[PDB]
Amino acid sequence: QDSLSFGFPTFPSDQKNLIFQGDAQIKNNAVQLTKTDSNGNPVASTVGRILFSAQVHLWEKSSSRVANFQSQFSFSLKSPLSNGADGIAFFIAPPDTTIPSGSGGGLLGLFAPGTAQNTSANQVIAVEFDTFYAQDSNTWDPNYPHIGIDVNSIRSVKTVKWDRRDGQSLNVLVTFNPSTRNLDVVATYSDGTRYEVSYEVDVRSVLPEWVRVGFSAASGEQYQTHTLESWSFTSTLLYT
Amino acid sequence: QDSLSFGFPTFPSDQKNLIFQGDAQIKNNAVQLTKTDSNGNPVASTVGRILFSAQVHLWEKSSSRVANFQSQFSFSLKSPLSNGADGIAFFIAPPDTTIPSGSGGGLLGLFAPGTAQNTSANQVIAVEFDTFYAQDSNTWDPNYPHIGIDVNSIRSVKTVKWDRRDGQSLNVLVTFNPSTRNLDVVATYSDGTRYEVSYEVDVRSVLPEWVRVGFSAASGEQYQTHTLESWSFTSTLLYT
Ligand SMILES: OC[C@H]1O[C@H](O[C@@H]2[C@H](O)[C@@H](OC[C@H]3O[C@@H](O)[C@@H](O)[C@@H](O)[C@@H]3O)O[C@H](CO[C@H]3O[C@H](CO)[C@@H](O)[C@H](O)[C@@H]3O[C@H]3O[C@H](CO)[C@@H](O)[C@H](O)[C@@H]3O)[C@H]2O)[C@@H](O)[C@@H](O)[C@@H]1O
Ligand SMILES: [Ca+2]
Ligand SMILES: [Ca+2]
Ligand SMILES: [Mn+2]
Ligand SMILES: [Mn+2]
Repeated sequence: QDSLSFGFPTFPSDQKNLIFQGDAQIKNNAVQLTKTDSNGNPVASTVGRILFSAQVHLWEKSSSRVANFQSQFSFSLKSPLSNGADGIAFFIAPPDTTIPSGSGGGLLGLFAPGTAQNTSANQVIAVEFDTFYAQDSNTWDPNYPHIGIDVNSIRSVKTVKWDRRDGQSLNVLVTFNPSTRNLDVVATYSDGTRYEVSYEVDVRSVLPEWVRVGFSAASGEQYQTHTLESWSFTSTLLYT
Repeated sequence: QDSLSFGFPTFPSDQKNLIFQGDAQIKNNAVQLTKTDSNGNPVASTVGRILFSAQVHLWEKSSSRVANFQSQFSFSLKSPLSNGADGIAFFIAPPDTTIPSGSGGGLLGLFAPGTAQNTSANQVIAVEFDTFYAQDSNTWDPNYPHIGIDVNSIRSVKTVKWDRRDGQSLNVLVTFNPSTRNLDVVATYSDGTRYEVSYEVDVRSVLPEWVRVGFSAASGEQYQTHTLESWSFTSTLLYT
């Protein structure tokens, strides 16, 4: 289909169109990407991702069209620790994507250690909300919590300072305009605090024509819950 | 998802989200539900169907919600003969639905011979565009071409006389309003010739909460091409 759209105002336990990977699972009308104990408390060493089952037609070679898409979502992070890790990410990847071996912790369940920073060995675009930046383990991160745009590498092509607020929902709008090739990210807290970051990227030289969209999260030695509360997505092919 | 929407202005050959069953296949940016020979002509004894891969949440018991949906599509029938058979149908059925044994010809690939008229044995709602009605084989049909609403039986609960026009596209709009429970069908040829048939049906009593939507067509001894040219669909769960 040239256009596809779907919305999850909440996440009831009875799902049919979501592909669960790793420890991801639904609890209390929300997606808990990372594992939690019986008390609903976050645990270490966990990775989880979800993907919408239907494939998205991102671009079409034969007709010179590229999709205009928008992803609006809401999530909250919670941890009794002062340094909850590692973060959650909205990503776009080939349809057959699976959790890479050893992609836990700072790799956010998106990259394999061996090629995490090799832009030539990956095919993924992701917007990360990264809360762990210890300069000794996450050597690629700026020294502070941040929102980053990742293009085939865990080392963001760009970041902006971000404030982690325990138990508060962050509303995010990610959009791509094929005309300007601008990928824009706008995130806000309920008090109006706003964050914005934009990047120009030709998705055609990074991803195949058909892809799957979803979320990924992980916790290494430090942990926190990564709760996806809502998500709506829309995509339509346009001439360029 | 509470809401799902997709649109196929045309049908390029590289499909990812369509389930092809029987003889259905893509040709010339359109879906040929029934088999055709090399030079593109219709052949006898052929059944074919397609379903969108993502499951549609038709109703949710926990919230007492039912989806309002709208399916828009156009198709054309072509046949060297003037007695083209057997027809095309838009249908909604459980997710695991498959072509029943011996459902060719007048059964349109939707019902099994032994239970075609047993309502309590089927789970399907379909809008049929029936062009063959010989009373010896299709004993359940009115004596003329027609559009019918089928609820668990090949014997339509409601029909309207219809005119088959070889090689001309029929634009169809099917809508279900959960508030009134009316399933409305509006079909028109480009010259404005309009056909309307409606029926009140409580979908919760006929189909499971999650379903799949698609098209089915077949030809027995008599034949014609069943070309699905475009298809748009949208459903949203609502409180009544
Ligand atoms: O150095 C100060 C920082 O300490 C804390 O962070 C540590 C640190 O960055 C580094 O320390 C390595 C070792 O240090 C020793 O002193 C002991 O503390 C050892 O236990 C410790 O292993 O790395 C630590 C481990 O990093 C993992 O966890 C982080 C946070 O979740 C991830 O971002 C990393 O990617 C990494 O995860 C990987 O390894 C895990 C197993 O070790 C595995 O489970 C994952 O799947 C993944 O492969 C780190 O905790 C902390 O207090 C900082 O705030 C402080 O600045
Ligand atoms: Ca990090
Ligand atoms: Ca018939
Ligand atoms: Mn980062
Ligand atoms: Mn009939």
